[PDB]
Amino acid sequence: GTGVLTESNKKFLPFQQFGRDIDDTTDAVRDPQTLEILDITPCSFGGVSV
Amino acid sequence: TMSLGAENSVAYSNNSIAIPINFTISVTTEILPVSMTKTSVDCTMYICGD
Ligand SMILES: *[C@@H]1O[C@H](CO)[C@@H](O[C@@H]2O[C@H](CO)[C@@H](O)[C@H](O)[C@H]2NC(C)=O)[C@H](O)[C@H]1NC(C)=O
Repeated sequence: GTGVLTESNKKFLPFQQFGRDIDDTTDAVRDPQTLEILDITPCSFGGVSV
Repeated sequence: TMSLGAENSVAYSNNSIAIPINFTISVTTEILPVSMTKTSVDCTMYICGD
């Protein structure tokens, strides 16, 4: 994926590896080396108007 | 089978009139939609993305 990774308050169960939004969209992950949960938020985008 | 309403023979005759002796001031609420959420979607990032 591609995003702004950040620390999070989410508590996955011991077997869970990814977290999903209502719209399927993956919104958190567990780091496989140190077992912290990271939020994923999208890199900033939008129209440019003159 | 549904009932359309209570039946009523209006008390008509060629020299009878009903006049109201009294009134009620009624307040009625009408709701009307005026706008949508102003969504806009990037076609390249939706279809392809990165
Ligand atoms: C993967 O390896 C790392 C590195 O050994 C483990 O993290 C800790 O690393 C520190 C040193 O920086 C040690 O003092 C700790 O004993 C390590 N373990 C813990 C539990 O803190 C990491 O745990 C390993 N991950 C897995 C899933 O095996």
